[PDB]
Amino acid sequence: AEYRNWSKPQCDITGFAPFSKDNSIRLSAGGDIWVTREPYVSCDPDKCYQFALGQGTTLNNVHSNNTVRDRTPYRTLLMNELGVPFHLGTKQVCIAWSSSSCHDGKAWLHVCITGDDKNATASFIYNGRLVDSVVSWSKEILRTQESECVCINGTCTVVMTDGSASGKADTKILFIEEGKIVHTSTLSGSAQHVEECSCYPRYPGVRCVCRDNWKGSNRPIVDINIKDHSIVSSYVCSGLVGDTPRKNDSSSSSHCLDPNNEEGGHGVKGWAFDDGNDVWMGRTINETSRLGYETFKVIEGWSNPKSKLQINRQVIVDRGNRSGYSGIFSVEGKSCINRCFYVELIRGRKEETEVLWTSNSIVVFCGTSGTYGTGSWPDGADLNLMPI
Amino acid sequence: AEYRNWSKPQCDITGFAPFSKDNSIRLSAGGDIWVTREPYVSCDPDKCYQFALGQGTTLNNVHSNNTVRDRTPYRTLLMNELGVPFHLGTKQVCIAWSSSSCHDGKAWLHVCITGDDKNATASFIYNGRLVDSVVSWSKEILRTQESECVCINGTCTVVMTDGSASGKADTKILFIEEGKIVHTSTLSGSAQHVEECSCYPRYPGVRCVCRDNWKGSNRPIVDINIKDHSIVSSYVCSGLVGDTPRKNDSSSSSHCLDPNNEEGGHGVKGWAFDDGNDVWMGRTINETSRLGYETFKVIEGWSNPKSKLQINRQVIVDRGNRSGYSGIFSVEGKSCINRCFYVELIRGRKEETEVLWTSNSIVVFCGTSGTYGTGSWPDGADLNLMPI
Amino acid sequence: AEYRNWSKPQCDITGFAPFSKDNSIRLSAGGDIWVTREPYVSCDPDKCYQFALGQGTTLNNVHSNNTVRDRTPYRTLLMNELGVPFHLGTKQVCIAWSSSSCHDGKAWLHVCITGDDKNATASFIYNGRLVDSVVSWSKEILRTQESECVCINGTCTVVMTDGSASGKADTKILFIEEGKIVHTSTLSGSAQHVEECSCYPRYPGVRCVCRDNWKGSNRPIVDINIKDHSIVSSYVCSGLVGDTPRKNDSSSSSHCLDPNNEEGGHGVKGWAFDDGNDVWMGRTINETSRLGYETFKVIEGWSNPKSKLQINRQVIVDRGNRSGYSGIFSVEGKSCINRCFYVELIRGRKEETEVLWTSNSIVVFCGTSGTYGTGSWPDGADLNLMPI
Amino acid sequence: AEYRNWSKPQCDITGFAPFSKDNSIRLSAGGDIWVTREPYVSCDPDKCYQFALGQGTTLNNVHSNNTVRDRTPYRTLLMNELGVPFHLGTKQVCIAWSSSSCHDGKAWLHVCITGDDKNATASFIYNGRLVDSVVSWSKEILRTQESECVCINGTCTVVMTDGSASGKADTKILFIEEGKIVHTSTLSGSAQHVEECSCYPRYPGVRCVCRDNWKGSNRPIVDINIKDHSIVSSYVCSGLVGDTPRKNDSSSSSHCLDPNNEEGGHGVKGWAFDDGNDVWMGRTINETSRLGYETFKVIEGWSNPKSKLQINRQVIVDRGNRSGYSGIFSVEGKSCINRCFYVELIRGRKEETEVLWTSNSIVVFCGTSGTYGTGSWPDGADLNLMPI
Ligand SMILES: *[C@@H]1O[C@H](CO)[C@@H](O[C@@H]2O[C@H](CO)[C@@H](O[C@@H]3O[C@H](CO[C@H]4O[C@H](CO)[C@@H](O)[C@H](O)[C@@H]4O)[C@@H](O)[C@H](O[C@H]4O[C@H](CO)[C@@H](O)[C@H](O)[C@@H]4O)[C@@H]3O)[C@H](O)[C@H]2NC(C)=O)[C@H](O)[C@H]1NC(C)=O
Ligand SMILES: *[C@@H]1O[C@H](CO)[C@@H](O[C@@H]2O[C@H](CO)[C@@H](O[C@@H]3O[C@H](CO[C@H]4O[C@H](CO)[C@@H](O)[C@H](O)[C@@H]4O)[C@@H](O)[C@H](O[C@H]4O[C@H](CO)[C@@H](O)[C@H](O)[C@@H]4O)[C@@H]3O)[C@H](O)[C@H]2NC(C)=O)[C@H](O)[C@H]1NC(C)=O
Ligand SMILES: *[C@@H]1O[C@H](CO)[C@@H](O[C@@H]2O[C@H](CO)[C@@H](O[C@@H]3O[C@H](CO[C@H]4O[C@H](CO)[C@@H](O)[C@H](O)[C@@H]4O)[C@@H](O)[C@H](O[C@H]4O[C@H](CO)[C@@H](O)[C@H](O)[C@@H]4O)[C@@H]3O)[C@H](O)[C@H]2NC(C)=O)[C@H](O)[C@H]1NC(C)=O
Ligand SMILES: *[C@@H]1O[C@H](CO)[C@@H](O[C@@H]2O[C@H](CO)[C@@H](O[C@@H]3O[C@H](CO[C@H]4O[C@H](CO)[C@@H](O)[C@H](O)[C@@H]4O)[C@@H](O)[C@H](O[C@H]4O[C@H](CO)[C@@H](O)[C@H](O)[C@@H]4O)[C@@H]3O)[C@H](O)[C@H]2NC(C)=O)[C@H](O)[C@H]1NC(C)=O
Ligand SMILES: *[C@@H]1O[C@H](CO)[C@@H](O[C@@H]2O[C@H](CO)[C@@H](O)[C@H](O)[C@H]2NC(C)=O)[C@H](O)[C@H]1NC(C)=O
Ligand SMILES: *[C@@H]1O[C@H](CO)[C@@H](O[C@@H]2O[C@H](CO)[C@@H](O)[C@H](O)[C@H]2NC(C)=O)[C@H](O)[C@H]1NC(C)=O
Ligand SMILES: *[C@@H]1O[C@H](CO)[C@@H](O[C@@H]2O[C@H](CO)[C@@H](O)[C@H](O)[C@H]2NC(C)=O)[C@H](O)[C@H]1NC(C)=O
Ligand SMILES: *[C@@H]1O[C@H](CO)[C@@H](O[C@@H]2O[C@H](CO)[C@@H](O)[C@H](O)[C@H]2NC(C)=O)[C@H](O)[C@H]1NC(C)=O
Ligand SMILES: CCC(CC)O[C@@H]1C=C(C(=O)O)C[C@H](N)[C@H]1NC(C)=O
Ligand SMILES: CCC(CC)O[C@@H]1C=C(C(=O)O)C[C@H](N)[C@H]1NC(C)=O
Ligand SMILES: CCC(CC)O[C@@H]1C=C(C(=O)O)C[C@H](N)[C@H]1NC(C)=O
Ligand SMILES: CCC(CC)O[C@@H]1C=C(C(=O)O)C[C@H](N)[C@H]1NC(C)=O
Ligand SMILES: *[C@@H]1O[C@H](CO)[C@@H](O)[C@H](O)[C@H]1NC(C)=O
Ligand SMILES: *[C@@H]1O[C@H](CO)[C@@H](O)[C@H](O)[C@H]1NC(C)=O
Ligand SMILES: *[C@@H]1O[C@H](CO)[C@@H](O)[C@H](O)[C@H]1NC(C)=O
Ligand SMILES: *[C@@H]1O[C@H](CO)[C@@H](O)[C@H](O)[C@H]1NC(C)=O
Ligand SMILES: [Ca+2]
Ligand SMILES: [Ca+2]
Ligand SMILES: [Ca+2]
Ligand SMILES: [Ca+2]
Repeated sequence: AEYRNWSKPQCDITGFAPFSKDNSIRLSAGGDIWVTREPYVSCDPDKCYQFALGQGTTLNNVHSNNTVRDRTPYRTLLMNELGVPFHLGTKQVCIAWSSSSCHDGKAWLHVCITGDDKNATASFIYNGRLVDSVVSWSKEILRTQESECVCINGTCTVVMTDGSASGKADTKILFIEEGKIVHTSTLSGSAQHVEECSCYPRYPGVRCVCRDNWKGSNRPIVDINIKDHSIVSSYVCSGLVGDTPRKNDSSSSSHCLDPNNEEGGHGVKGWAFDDGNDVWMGRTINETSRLGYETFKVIEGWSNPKSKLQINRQVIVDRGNRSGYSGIFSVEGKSCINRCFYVELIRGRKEETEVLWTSNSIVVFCGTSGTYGTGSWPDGADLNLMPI
Repeated sequence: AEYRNWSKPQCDITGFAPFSKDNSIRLSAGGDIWVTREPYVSCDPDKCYQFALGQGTTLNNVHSNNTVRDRTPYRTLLMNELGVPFHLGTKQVCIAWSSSSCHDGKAWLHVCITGDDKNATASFIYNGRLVDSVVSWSKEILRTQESECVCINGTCTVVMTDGSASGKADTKILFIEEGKIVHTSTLSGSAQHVEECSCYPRYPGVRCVCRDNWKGSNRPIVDINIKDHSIVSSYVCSGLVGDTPRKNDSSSSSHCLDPNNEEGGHGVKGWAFDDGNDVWMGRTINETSRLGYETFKVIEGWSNPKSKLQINRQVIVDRGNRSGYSGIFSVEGKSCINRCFYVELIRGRKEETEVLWTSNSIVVFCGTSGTYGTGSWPDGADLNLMPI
Repeated sequence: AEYRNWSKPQCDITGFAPFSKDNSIRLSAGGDIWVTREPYVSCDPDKCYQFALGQGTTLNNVHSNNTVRDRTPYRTLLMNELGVPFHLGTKQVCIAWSSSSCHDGKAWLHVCITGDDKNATASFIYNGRLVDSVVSWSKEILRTQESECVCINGTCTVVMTDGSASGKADTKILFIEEGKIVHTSTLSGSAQHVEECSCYPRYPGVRCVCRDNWKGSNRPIVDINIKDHSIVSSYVCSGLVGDTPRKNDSSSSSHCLDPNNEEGGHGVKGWAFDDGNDVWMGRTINETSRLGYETFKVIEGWSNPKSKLQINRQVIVDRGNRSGYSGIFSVEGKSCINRCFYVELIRGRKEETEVLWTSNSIVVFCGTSGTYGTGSWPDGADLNLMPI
Repeated sequence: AEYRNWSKPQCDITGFAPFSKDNSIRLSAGGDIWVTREPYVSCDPDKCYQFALGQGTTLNNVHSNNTVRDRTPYRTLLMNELGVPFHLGTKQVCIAWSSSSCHDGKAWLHVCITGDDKNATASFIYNGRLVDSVVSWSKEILRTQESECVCINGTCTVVMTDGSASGKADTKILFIEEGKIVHTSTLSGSAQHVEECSCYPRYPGVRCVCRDNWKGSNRPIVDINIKDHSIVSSYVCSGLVGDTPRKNDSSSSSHCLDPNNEEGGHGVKGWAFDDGNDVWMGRTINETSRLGYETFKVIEGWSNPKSKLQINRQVIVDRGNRSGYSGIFSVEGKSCINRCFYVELIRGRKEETEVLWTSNSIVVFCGTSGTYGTGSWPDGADLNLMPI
């Protein structure tokens, strides 16, 4: 086994093909299935895995009441092969109410954060063992990606944040070799508020598209230089913006360097990637809530903040159906690196009041250089009929 | 690992021996078992796997109501080792309401079709990754085999159909190397309506026996030339015909080149294979519904459309018990290639009204050059007693 | 991987140590566990597996009513690693209401019999594929060991029986190389009625200790010569006899060559093995029913039919607790071949009327050259409290 | 594969980071989960496993009533990968109401004790086979560690005890090569009562920190010389003592050689390890019951029995939440050997009367040379709402 370098060009992408779907909530009406949220996908050189943060309970279980909360001592990172729903033989790979995972070509890293809000601990687990950990630095909800980290030549990078969700926070980028933190660069450049980064290998570096929870409905970009540890940051130029809430398409605007100051408060985790000067990007369909999910290409969307020329739109989840977090993951082909993305389909509280729980299922699409048609792939559980 | 070529002669077959049975519906009265249909078997060089299309629900689950429908966004391709029933730790290998799978000797291909009726997408998954996809070409329920595809020398072939179920449709044969569509030949020859092909390696080519849903109760044959991509087609000569509905044995007739025009409308998926000039073939026992299942040899049945000389009959499922789809799969021995076949045992709606669901179990027999006796191996669930 | 030869001496045995126990019925009061009977153990070169014949249902399942019957089309051979109870992810390795399994050092053989009483089929499955089969020869319940077969140098042997359970039957010994029946020797020597053999490698041959269902409460011995295919047969000399029913210890007698004619009708599957001129043997404690289970050494018990000198008695299951079938299996050590034995703990009908079902759990002991103490290891389920 | 020697220095430890947590009791309110106690962790060269002693029942199961008892014939040693909760596909690796496990680098040893109180049997299982066993020597509850054993150069050592829990007992240390007892040294040195040792490799030997159930609330130390089989023993000097019950911090005292005679009766399993002349140690927070759990360093705590200088305290389970047994396990890094520890979170009878059962979940922390913060990680099940 050799370390992954991802030193191959990015695949031609004409859009996305369906890849995976676990029907987790549907199964949980007649089965023992974990309550989760903040799911994500990452893949060893052979095959893909689905991760999520458990609420240390199954759905049809008294302990699923009030699983709307974000941080309890009972949350663990779940890990299965992709398409195996989180049943009772699912391995909890660490304790975590915030996490990130990646495989360097030899072994799995996990970055798992748990403990007190005001004094959390991040654990660094590599190859079945604990190799390091760091305390919260700013004593305000140390947190990380909720999607895959990225390793080049055996140096893995991950973005973490400590501080305010609605003010200046303290974001850092760690470099990790075999579970050992070998460096920490602090955030730099024009990105003002950075969270839940969706990162992908862009040889020789790593690129991330994050969530601005403060004053931006455009999404921050973070550029990580793996060799000299330098950081740069900015925003996705595209005039059609990827966060939620946001303004409508006719009213929205963006800026390559600053938050747009348009319904900037709050956000949702999401993703984008460059294709020459164009941007591929997913986003919720409904501008203010986590309803529906779409992907498209914005032509000149990576370089031109006035550009609002979308082509190749796809509905992933129709506008009347709930979506949630989404994020990138990268899969190596024979000749190129593909881009795929998962979407968290959230069900339950607070938005749906028919039940007491909050859970999710997932749907997963992958870059394609072939052709594709249309559809919608929602959660499809009936919360009127579920465990009363 | 080397690519499979199947460059070995076909085994002497004197009939079929019992191989596998999952009792899926019986287990589902006291267990968490998936609702499925369109099951099938395919085997890597070591061992066999059972696939089926899930309805994204378990049987004892509110979501099993109305699982009679064919295409929902919740259907996925299920995959276990043969004889492991589809429990909750079953891997969904892709999203699909129509599929085909095969192993080329190195890795698994899956061909998974999902999305809108009038604009479906076929995804091509090889070795744990998405390598290609194609849109529906005729915008009318792009669909495929519901049984194993076939790979020779690392070129896999699969038959797909788009268009009318009861008129001229647009059938194509794809050639796939490592998940990449490297060619598409369109259907040619005398076969007029072609669906749900049951294909097997017949070195140096591939042979398929399909379902004529339009004007034929005799079954179409499709001959696929793997090297030059040429296609030829015709029908199973045998005067005892393999589709259902059909006429009775005294009234039936057939034709080597054309549909017989005898209760041709509709059909059921099924299979046949040549043995010199004789044909081995399975079929439902009841001429008009999916009740019972039998296999026999028709002597001269491959070359002579007037020949109705059966020998070596076996009852697989007795005439008072429900059957369903059936299909071939091919297993490599030390010196020869064996032919085996699975039978879908369908239970529930519309035919059985005691429950609200529609599911299936499977039974699997294999070619034998030894001897065998008799029996019947039905589903054996009591739908009067099941999840009310 | 090389074929097993078992060309090592038998381990010193001073008695038996506890090895495994699955608590199958206890677990099945709060879990999805298979209904089984006729369980057994066999081991690949690395590790041990537990097999049993399923009733194609779980215990807490409507279909468990009337599982007292021996042959239904829903019975399959179950296979797990030893100590994993038969849950829903258990693999059914073939269809079978009678079976035998062994590993030759390279791959697993299974011998699986199913179908009509008066015309059953035995399937021979090797290395994940069907290689052969034979019909019933005497058209009266073709049946086999219900415990492991034995392979030396890649020739596996198995004992099968067709005919009367209470008269002369037709017993044969098959020789199988890679799933292919390469010879059939018919039973010969003084053994008059032979069933459910418990066989073990006794280099250069195989030795078996069977059940006389007709006129003998002493147990038949069958000696299988693997190279020239010759058979010899006789009975376990020991004056303390191993079948059930039997006479009491003060009244019993035996004979090295003939059935003893003492409560000979019926029997239970069981086992014995030679140790110089002494015999190690297990048996039910209660002389007339399947209650309790004991093991001991009878000094001179292998050569002297008048000898009733037991030493080293161990209670495995105390006399007030149900037992059932038992059988040998052989495990290779660094320098010697060990002998271990499993015991079927039967619960339910007809004997226990509190429930409608018939099932079993297992307990497994192994030869030891160290020391040991005492105890009892029954089923331990409360049938008064179980699934009403 | 080579034998483990652990010939690497012990890792710098500044405290402990969170590693694993199974939420076993929480899951068991809506799932089929085993009733356990006496859990523990041990790891093969690749990855970690969680063991526990089952009560041969699941929690939501009639047979969970009265699982407060310590020794029944239904208890087995459970084994999963760490973080997989004990579901129904969990392997029982042997019969046992007392056990110890370790991997020598090639294969697993298990030491499993079961049978009559006054005549128990220890079975020695190596590499999937029974290699040895010993009887109880003093006929009074032969028992062992309830945590991992230790192997150096293919010689594994384990500490066992037979005799009184509240008087002089007969403790021995066995040496085991490939499952074969190759020597037995009897306990020697100043340790007066020794139980449930927590052992770790301290090249070239093994060191253990045990429980004095008789007259000591300080913990015994046992030093095992692997090459010449010599034993020495004494007590943990530290003035803050690790057993429970114990006196408060202001009143407690200790002694390097003798039991302290302070609430010495009874105890709880626990652990400690040297760091120069300082001791790392865990213990319950509440001085008299198994409530809370803390770890700290006592400076000079290994050499100075008057020293009560703790630094680096961590709360693992807060003082209002139940704890239980805890023990060490050792994990090999690139350059050093790490120390990790698990904590049994006991729920149910006798202490909690809301239910009839007694079970546990686990939480697992590992040595870290990085930094960490704070929290509490209790069981988190609501016994008011659980299976009534
Ligand atoms: C079968 O499935 C395929 C693949 O999904 C569909 O083909 C896609 O259809 C979508 C939807 O219309 C196309 O996406 C749209 O592209 C528009 C581009 O406008 C034109 O300009 C280019 C010039 O380069 C021309 O080639 C082309 O003819 C276009 O006319 C955008 O304007 C669209 O955005 C606008 O519409 C959407 C709603 O549709 C709004 O929400 C937006 O905010 C905005 O106003 C959109 O991006 C897509 O490009 C097609 N892709 C491909 C690969 O062909 C088929 O439509 C479908 N067939 C059927 C029968 O359903
Ligand atoms: C134990 O199990 C074995 C194996 O299953 C059975 O043997 C088979 O029995 C079947 C059923 O009869 C045989 O199949 C039939 O073959 C007939 C051939 O007719 C004769 O011609 C040949 C000349 O080559 C002679 O060798 C032979 O003696 C025959 O007499 C066909 O005519 C049959 O089809 C007709 O009957 C069936 C109903 O049975 C109708 O549904 C058809 O539509 C049609 O009218 C049929 O194909 C089979 O060949 C036997 N196989 C083998 C390998 O021996 C035993 O019968 C069974 N024993 C018991 C006691 O149950
Ligand atoms: C701890 O556990 C150990 C191991 O299980 C026990 O030791 C065994 O005890 C049994 C039970 O008594 C012994 O088995 C018996 O052997 C008798 C032999 O008689 C004597 O002859 C030899 C001469 O070679 C002397 O060495 C020896 O002292 C004997 O006195 C048989 O006669 C017994 O059979 C009879 O008794 C049983 C009931 O016990 C009846 O059911 C029979 O039908 C028959 O009448 C029996 O076989 C065994 O050999 C011991 N084994 C070993 C290895 O030591 C301990 O007893 C136990 N300790 C406690 C306190 O429980
Ligand atoms: C974020 O999380 C970190 C890591 O958990 C916390 O830092 C630890 O805090 C604990 C709790 O106070 C410290 O442990 C304590 O150490 C004391 C040592 O006293 C002084 O002496 C040294 C000299 O070497 C000085 O460096 C240091 O400044 C100390 O002032 C002990 O006296 C303590 O024991 C006593 O207190 C506890 C209750 O706290 C009692 O139960 C005891 O019985 C006893 O009376 C204790 O051991 C620990 O060392 C810190 N560790 C590290 C690595 O920094 C932060 O507190 C936390 N931050 C927040 C905001 O929560
Ligand atoms: C589910 O959890 C909610 C939230 O705790 C419960 O409602 C609370 O329960 C407390 C204590 O019984 C009440 O006094 C409060 O009125 C509730 N608090 C809040 C903030 O709403 C509720 O009881 C639970 N429901 C079930 C069915 O278990
Ligand atoms: C199972 O599904 C059927 C089909 O949808 C349900 O029957 C329909 O329900 C609607 C809305 O309640 C009714 O208005 C219609 O009369 C029914 N439609 C058709 C086409 O039959 C039925 O309610 C479901 N049954 C259960 C027990 O859930
Ligand atoms: C369990 O199975 C038994 C055996 O079939 C059932 O009893 C029979 O049922 C038939 C048809 O209802 C009756 O007419 C007979 O009197 C019974 N036959 C025999 C031979 O006993 C019984 O109904 C089943 N019990 C349950 C609870 O399902
Ligand atoms: C749980 O087990 C307890 C302990 O055995 C049961 O209580 C005993 O049951 C016996 C026999 O019925 C009574 O005579 C005694 O009074 C009880 N003995 C003791 C020592 O308490 C109890 O019945 C069981 N409870 C349930 C719900 O099964
Ligand atoms: C702590 C701020 C952060 C917002 C950027 O909270 C996230 C918001 C969430 C959200 O917007 O859905 C849910 C996430 N589970 C949560 N993470 C944690 C650890 O609380
Ligand atoms: C779309 C036409 C085709 C008939 C040839 O339908 C098949 C018929 C079926 C049938 O005859 O049972 C059920 C199959 N699930 C269905 N496939 C789909 C995708 O609908
Ligand atoms: C068919 C005769 C044979 C007795 C030797 O029956 C066995 C007796 C049994 C018994 O004595 O328990 C149960 C076995 N399941 C049964 N096997 C079959 C196939 O019926
Ligand atoms: C037999 C004495 C020993 C105390 C040192 O008992 C242990 C005490 C226990 C305890 O203090 O919790 C529970 C353990 N399961 C038990 N082990 C056995 C085998 O009984
Ligand atoms: C978006 O979401 C909210 C959720 O309740 C809904 O009320 C609103 O109508 C939706 N808006 C649009 C424009 O679809
Ligand atoms: C065939 O199937 C139908 C199903 O209801 C049944 O009514 C009919 O009697 C059967 N016909 C024959 C000839 O067996
Ligand atoms: C043996 O078994 C039967 C089973 O009911 C019982 O009645 C009888 O008392 C037992 N006999 C002896 C001698 O233990
Ligand atoms: C310790 O435990 C007992 C358990 O009931 C409790 O009553 C007591 O208050 C606790 N003591 C302290 C000092 O916390
Ligand atoms: Ca925002
Ligand atoms: Ca037709
Ligand atoms: Ca008999
Ligand atoms: Ca004590």
